[PDB]
Amino acid sequence: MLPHGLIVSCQALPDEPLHSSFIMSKMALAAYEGGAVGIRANTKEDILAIKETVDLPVIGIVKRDYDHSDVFITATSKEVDELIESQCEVIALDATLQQRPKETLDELVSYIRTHAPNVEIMADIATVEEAKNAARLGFDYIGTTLHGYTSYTQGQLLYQNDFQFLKDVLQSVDAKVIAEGNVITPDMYKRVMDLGVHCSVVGGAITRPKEITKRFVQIMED
Amino acid sequence: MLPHGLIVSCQALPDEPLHSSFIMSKMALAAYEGGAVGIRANTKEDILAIKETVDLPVIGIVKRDYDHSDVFITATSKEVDELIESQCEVIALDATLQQRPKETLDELVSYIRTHAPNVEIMADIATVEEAKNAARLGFDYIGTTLHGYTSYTQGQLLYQNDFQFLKDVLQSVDAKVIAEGNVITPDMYKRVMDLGVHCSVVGGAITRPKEITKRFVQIMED
Ligand SMILES: *[C][C@](*)([N]C(*)(*)(C(*)(*)([O])C(*)(*)([O])C(*)(*)(*)([C]O(*)P([O])(=O)O*)O*)C(*)(*)(*)=O)=O*
Ligand SMILES: *[C][C@](*)([N][C]([C]=O)[C@@](*)([O])C(*)(*)([O])C(*)(*)(O*)[C](*)O(*)P(*)(*)(*)([O])(O*)=O*)=O*
Ligand SMILES: [Cl-]
Ligand SMILES: [Cl-]
Ligand SMILES: [Cl-]
Ligand SMILES: [Cl-]
Repeated sequence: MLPHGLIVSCQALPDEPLHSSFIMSKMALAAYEGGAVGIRANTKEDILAIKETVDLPVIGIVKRDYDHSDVFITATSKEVDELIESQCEVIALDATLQQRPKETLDELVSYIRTHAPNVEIMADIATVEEAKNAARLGFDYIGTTLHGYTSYTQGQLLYQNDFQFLKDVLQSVDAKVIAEGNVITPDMYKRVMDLGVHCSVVGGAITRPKEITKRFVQIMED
Repeated sequence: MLPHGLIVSCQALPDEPLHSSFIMSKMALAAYEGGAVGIRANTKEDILAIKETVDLPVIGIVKRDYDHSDVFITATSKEVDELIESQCEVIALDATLQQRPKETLDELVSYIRTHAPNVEIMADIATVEEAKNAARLGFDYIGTTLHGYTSYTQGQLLYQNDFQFLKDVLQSVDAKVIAEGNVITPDMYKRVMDLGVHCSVVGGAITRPKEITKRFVQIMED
């Protein structure tokens, strides 16, 4: 299971500066040396390289675009199969009811419980009712990952109104909740932990130097 | 010359997981894409790799320990020759009063002016005394890099007492002053720019994921 603490997302998609399974394994080692107690990573090859380098538990995804779908976080059984091969401890997937290329959300959950009974699953959601649906499906973790990143949650950000969206998710499910997406500062990490999340996932504030540089430069442009 | 803005320090010493000229070149590219105006980098190999990746001005150093000296930032003519071969725009050196392994600070300044007359020089200092000595020797930039990192500045940190050390350096020299070392947050960066520094160098807060991770974890331990 994932401990209570800081999970660091070590991702760099194609054309991002640090894109490389090797570089993400070194970002994961850096995060481990700083006190991370889990890693979130994208693709079997990045997961495998990270697991060569740290024993941390890993939340695995495969981000892969499909024609005729807006679902890109572990969209089909093809991505699930790669993640079962990677032997990541947790498989995370988009848990919205948007149109998928192949299997439905219920079919993917069933598929993982059948082909990988020892792996926990994490639901990446954007709404409270998507969080409630994920808890009913038996997800082990429910993450705020897609809040503001679907066409129906545009302009919304996790920290708005003293984390009101997160408070609503925490009130609506008894499953372990993960604060993920837009946990930008240590102050925000402390706030979401004090509100009662199981753990928090921090990517851009630790492992995306372009995004941290932008927050420095932006303080001078206001 | 160095513009007015954010210089990102893209360093990873041999003990650090991200040690690599390739990885530091990608840190510099990310920094460029986020709005950095320059890069600070360590060793000829890293500087050359960065200068093939971005057109930004580079502040070059060679960190190299010597027996019988506490000076480790560009300590001798050996390091200066490596930086002249690098073609970095600015050469930075320890500009403390500490005994060096070979040439004195005054001899190394004369050496650079003779053998690299088109390069600017930057003084890494620890004290107001050392800033005034650097202005005597004609340094183009004077940075606060070593403040708190010498046996005679123990417990001192740039941000203490609302940047009183930086205010004292700014009052004591006409040269271009660089806030470098323990500029940890965009709020600090804005404060030092508001106090009248020419530019600021930020390293650990952008390009050391272990150090950023530690600030997240520490918030929960306090
Ligand atoms: C919306 C989306 N997010 C993915 C990822 O790129 C994010 O970086 C992580 C971590 O969030 P930040 O805001 O801490 O970077 O969720 C999800 O893995 O595609
Ligand atoms: C005192 C010391 N500093 C080095 C100087 O180049 C760098 O490691 C340091 O990262 C750099 O000066 C920027 O400082 P911050 O504190 O932002 O990392 O060895
Ligand atoms: Cl980045
Ligand atoms: Cl800038
Ligand atoms: Cl080279
Ligand atoms: Cl690091």
